[PDB]
Amino acid sequence: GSHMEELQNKLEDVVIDRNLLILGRILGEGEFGSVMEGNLKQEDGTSLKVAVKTMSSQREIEEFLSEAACMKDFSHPNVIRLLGVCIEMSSQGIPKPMVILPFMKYGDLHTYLLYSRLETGPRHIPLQTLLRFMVDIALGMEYLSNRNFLHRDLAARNCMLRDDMTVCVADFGPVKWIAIESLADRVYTSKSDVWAFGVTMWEIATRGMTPYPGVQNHEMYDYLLHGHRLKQPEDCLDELYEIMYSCWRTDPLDRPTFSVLRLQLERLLESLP
Ligand SMILES: Cc1cc(-c2cnn(C)c2C)ccc1-c1nnc(N(C)Cc2ccc3nccn3c2)o1
Ligand SMILES: [Cl-]
Ligand SMILES: [Cl-]
Ligand SMILES: [Cl-]
Ligand SMILES: [Cl-]
Repeated sequence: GSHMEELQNKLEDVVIDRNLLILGRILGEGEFGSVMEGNLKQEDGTSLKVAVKTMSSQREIEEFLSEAACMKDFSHPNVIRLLGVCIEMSSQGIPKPMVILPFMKYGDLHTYLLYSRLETGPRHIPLQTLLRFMVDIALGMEYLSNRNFLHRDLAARNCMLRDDMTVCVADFGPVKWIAIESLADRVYTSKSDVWAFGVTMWEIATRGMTPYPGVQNHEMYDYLLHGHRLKQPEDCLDELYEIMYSCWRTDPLDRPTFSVLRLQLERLLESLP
């Protein structure tokens, strides 16, 4: 059919030949995987510097390729573009899937904010620029919400800064970013992503503070249950705080959409001198 034809087209696009990729040094290395430098040889002869994220039955491999094929299709300047996938195999017979991404030398937004409070790192980020990060994230999420794609792990550490200082959402799926209903019922909608966006806005306005100082992760459900939310950052605009506070309304139906949030943020940014 057409649904099957559309899937088969996407699956053709996503896979990269292993010989077109050259691996470099290890950048990061945790439990779930490793991030590495790479070179990707392109159609025009020249090479491109890339980031390579390396991630066990073939059902999960087909599921990975299917999911990768969907993400490959995203095209928006505030959503990270998946360049493609490679599947290398181990000596034991376990497949190692690899995800190829544009290299972003400025790194993740959370680290950038924290560095901005240190002498050697980037200089003090003014209110206009912090709000521009929030607008950029809202635009990326508005795009994903229109395609009925849930991010699931939205946070400042999963937003990446491009060379022009544009922010894009990345690292698609952290107790303190999860909505109250998603902790209770184990269910996740676009309004759960909106909650996470509010928490991400708070990270940006505090220049990288961990959410809910003095509240443990195991204490989080009961804390939210009694109506408590993230406190207004020092020297935060009342209008900005009202926007992020609207993201944490108890009833998910009362939370605004990403399009509504994005307009409110652009208007607030335009009003600043
Ligand atoms: C988009 C994306 C998708 C998947 C995924 C999960 N399941 N399937 C099927 C896929 C295709 C996994 C990871 C990502 C991703 N997004 N961002 C990053 N990283 C590693 C952050 C990064 C990016 C760029 C960068 N440059 C220097 C350092 N950097 C660090 O990883
Ligand atoms: Cl990108
Ligand atoms: Cl870039
Ligand atoms: Cl801090
Ligand atoms: Cl708080």
